[PDB]
Amino acid sequence: AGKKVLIVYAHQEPKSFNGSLKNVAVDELSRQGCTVTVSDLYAMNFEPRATDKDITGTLSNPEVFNYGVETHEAYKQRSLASDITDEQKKVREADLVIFQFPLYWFSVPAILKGWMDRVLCQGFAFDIPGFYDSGLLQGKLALLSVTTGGTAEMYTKTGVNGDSRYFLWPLQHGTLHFCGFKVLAPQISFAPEIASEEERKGMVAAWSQRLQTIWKEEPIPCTAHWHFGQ
Amino acid sequence: AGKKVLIVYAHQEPKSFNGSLKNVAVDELSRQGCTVTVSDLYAMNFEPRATDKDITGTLSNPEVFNYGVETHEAYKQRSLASDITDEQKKVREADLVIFQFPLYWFSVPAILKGWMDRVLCQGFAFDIPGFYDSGLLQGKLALLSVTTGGTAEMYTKTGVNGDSRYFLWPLQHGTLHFCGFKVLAPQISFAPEIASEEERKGMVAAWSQRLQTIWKEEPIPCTAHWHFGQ
Ligand SMILES: Cc1cc2nc3c(=O)[nH]c(=O)nc-3n(C[C@H](O)[C@H](O)[C@H](O)COP(=O)(O)OP(=O)(O)OC[C@H]3O[C@@H](n4cnc5c(N)ncnc54)[C@H](O)[C@@H]3O)c2cc1C
Ligand SMILES: Cc1cc2nc3c(=O)[nH]c(=O)nc-3n(C[C@H](O)[C@H](O)[C@H](O)COP(=O)(O)OP(=O)(O)OC[C@H]3O[C@@H](n4cnc5c(N)ncnc54)[C@H](O)[C@@H]3O)c2cc1C
Ligand SMILES: Cc1cc(=O)n(C)c2c3c(ccc12)OCO3
Ligand SMILES: Cc1cc(=O)n(C)c2c3c(ccc12)OCO3
Ligand SMILES: [Zn+2]
Ligand SMILES: [Zn+2]
Repeated sequence: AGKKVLIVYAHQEPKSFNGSLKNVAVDELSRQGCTVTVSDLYAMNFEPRATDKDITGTLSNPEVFNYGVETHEAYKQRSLASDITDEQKKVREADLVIFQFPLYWFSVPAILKGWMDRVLCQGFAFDIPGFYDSGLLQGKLALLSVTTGGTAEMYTKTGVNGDSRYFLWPLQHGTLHFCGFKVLAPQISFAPEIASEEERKGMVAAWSQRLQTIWKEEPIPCTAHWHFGQ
Repeated sequence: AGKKVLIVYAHQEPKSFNGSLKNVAVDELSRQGCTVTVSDLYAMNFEPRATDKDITGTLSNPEVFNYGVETHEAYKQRSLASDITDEQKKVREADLVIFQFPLYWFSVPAILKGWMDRVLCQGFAFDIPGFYDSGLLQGKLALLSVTTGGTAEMYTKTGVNGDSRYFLWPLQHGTLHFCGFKVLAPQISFAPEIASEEERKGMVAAWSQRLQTIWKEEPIPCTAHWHFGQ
């Protein structure tokens, strides 16, 4: 309040722990007066593939299809497919984008990778060049809220998975920061599946709690040294 | 010896630089007398979404759908969807898997991320426990062949985009090594669209030339140190 929040949510099951974290993010920010929108990608059957159907009407060059060039020209000429233009308007208006997802292979599920390949297009997200700290979406906050199968200890620098910031890098720096976002600190709920149940309700409530002061937070100093450095 | 290769390929335009790197891989390994298979994900309209459509049997927990639990059970039961089992059969038989793709947001295009999410399921590619050096696909080689928009210097330490290896981590270590593969050194073909004809032509021949000696190669030490250093 008086802010707009988009939650991009990527889980198949409403009773999941991811559902719960999305449902408290809605409740708590609703409570505070914020304007809230949720893109439930599985329930929308969101199309993850970057293809020629993403451009309506006719293309610059049907001899050799280049996806980046074509989507860029289609953004400028307002001829993107409507699923994409709908998401862009939500992002455009949002002051905070929250991504709520289970970690798949040290990254986002494919349905959410496709939202990012398709919606964050050239002309809207960034414009080769006019990027990083000057990316087209500067002023907006972005926040990853990730659940993991693996425990907190596995995600340290000398444990099996290496350090959490290592996988964060393509998402946080290569995507969010590249587009102009200022990135709040990931929220990582480590290993909900191996409960309890008690410790679940508490991970959830720390999420609720943190969202009480979300607007006070400072953005991470988005650098190579934050993700890897000493 | 006789060898089987799978090329998992993710570009939309047969005439692209990616198309050409894939075709010369086919020509060169074909010429050596290797068995070669290409999964052309876009021409297959490959399904990247991990949904409950991926299980044809009675669900293990039909009240609360968890994708990892259900695909693991579906795999032991032989109740996965046929597109997934067709890919697993190609991977199972392959001695080498080459991924051929344009970098999208510091990672794979979503259609390829969906191949990772849905094909590399628990019970086939890995087990809890039975991961990293004990992953189920032990024995097999894997190689990333990645094209970029950025140079060829932007991809160093400082370094607009940071070191190239930073973004390889989730793919190489978190996915491939985790499934037991030994990973060979990425083929990164920087900035083809900027590049002039002599540089394109020669990037294409440098790949051809490298494949001549591919079974002579040793895998990378797939570590935090290789990826990040210092
Ligand atoms: C393809 C694939 C790739 C993967 N790659 C990785 C990886 O790279 N790294 C990694 O660490 N893990 C990985 N995983 C594992 C995955 O990240 C975890 O399975 C997932 O994050 C668990 O979250 P969930 O929301 O789906 O759990 P859920 O099982 O849906 O939730 C956990 C439990 O909490 C319960 N619950 C729901 N809401 C509440 C609430 N309100 N209060 C109390 N309890 C509640 C649920 O009913 C359930 O019992 C991968 C999994 C898959 C399927
Ligand atoms: C959603 C999205 C996200 C992206 N994210 C990133 C990112 O994170 N980092 C980054 O660096 N880049 C990124 N890019 C840029 C992208 O990776 C490049 O556009 C891509 O790697 C170029 O490969 P291509 O095959 O499409 O090149 P093409 O445009 O197809 O190749 C350029 C030229 O090569 C020619 N060619 C093909 N074969 C040959 C041949 N054998 N001999 C001579 N010429 C040939 C073609 O005719 C063409 O004219 C992103 C792009 C998109 C669309
Ligand atoms: C890469 C990875 C690391 C990890 O710590 N865990 C628990 C994983 C997992 C998967 C797939 C990948 C991983 O499915 C269920 O649990
Ligand atoms: C993250 C990134 C780094 C980069 O160096 N380049 C060229 C990019 C690009 C994209 C999207 C992201 C990137 O579309 C066209 O070129
Ligand atoms: Zn950054
Ligand atoms: Zn590794």
